[PDB]
Amino acid sequence: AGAALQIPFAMQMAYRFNGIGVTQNVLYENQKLIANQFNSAIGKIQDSL
Amino acid sequence: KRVDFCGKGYHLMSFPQSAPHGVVFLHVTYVPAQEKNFTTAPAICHDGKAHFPREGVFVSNGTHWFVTQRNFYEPQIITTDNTFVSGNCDVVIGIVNNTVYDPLQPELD
Ligand SMILES: *[C@@H]1O[C@H](CO)[C@@H](O[C@@H]2O[C@H](CO)[C@@H](O)[C@H](O)[C@H]2NC(C)=O)[C@H](O)[C@H]1NC(C)=O
Ligand SMILES: *[C@@H]1O[C@H](CO)[C@@H](O[C@@H]2O[C@H](CO)[C@@H](O)[C@H](O)[C@H]2NC(C)=O)[C@H](O)[C@H]1NC(C)=O
Ligand SMILES: *[C@@H]1O[C@H](CO)[C@@H](O)[C@H](O)[C@H]1NC(C)=O
Repeated sequence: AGAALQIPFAMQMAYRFNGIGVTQNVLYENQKLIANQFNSAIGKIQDSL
Repeated sequence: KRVDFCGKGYHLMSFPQSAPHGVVFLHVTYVPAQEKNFTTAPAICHDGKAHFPREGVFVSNGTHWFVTQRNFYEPQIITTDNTFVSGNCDVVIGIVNNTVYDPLQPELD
């Protein structure tokens, strides 16, 4: 939209969860599981492709 | 609400005009500028209870803390009206100690 404004990734994901309805507390209480799941999925897509 | 559909930025309104064999849209858009840099924090725990903001973000100018909206800078003091509590500050990362004002005690005295 305009210029580039820095933002830490965790709070960006919190905003993204807040956008779809789930409150931002869930991400902050479940960060490690989300990171592990994302890493596993991005590894799986490698072999799938 | 779809990004960059009509206009470049945040869309406000549009005005149509005719042409020889077509249409011309005048889009009005809102663009931020004059930015500033601040230090943030995910949540603030007072008396062992972690508080998160309802709509906004924690900012700090170096000494104090405020809650401000994302798309503009108008600071407000941290109270129990614009923050909500869930759990305790043991597992969340980035927690910073501070104090949370409440109006009930000053008003009752
Ligand atoms: C950060 O912001 C706070 C609040 O705006 C500043 O504190 C104020 O400073 C002025 C400067 O003399 C005082 O007159 C006010 O009484 C202060 N208010 C409070 C609530 O502390 C603070 O100075 C700012 N920090 C810096 C480094 O400028
Ligand atoms: C916020 O306050 C708590 C409690 O006052 C701090 O927790 C203590 O931190 C000290 C410093 O390392 C430890 O020695 C203690 O064992 C901690 N627990 C207690 C019960 O005192 C915490 O460090 C503070 N956090 C910040 C960022 O200042
Ligand atoms: C805020 O400070 C950081 C730290 O150097 C700097 O990189 C950034 O450009 C500053 N913000 C602006 C708007 O210049």
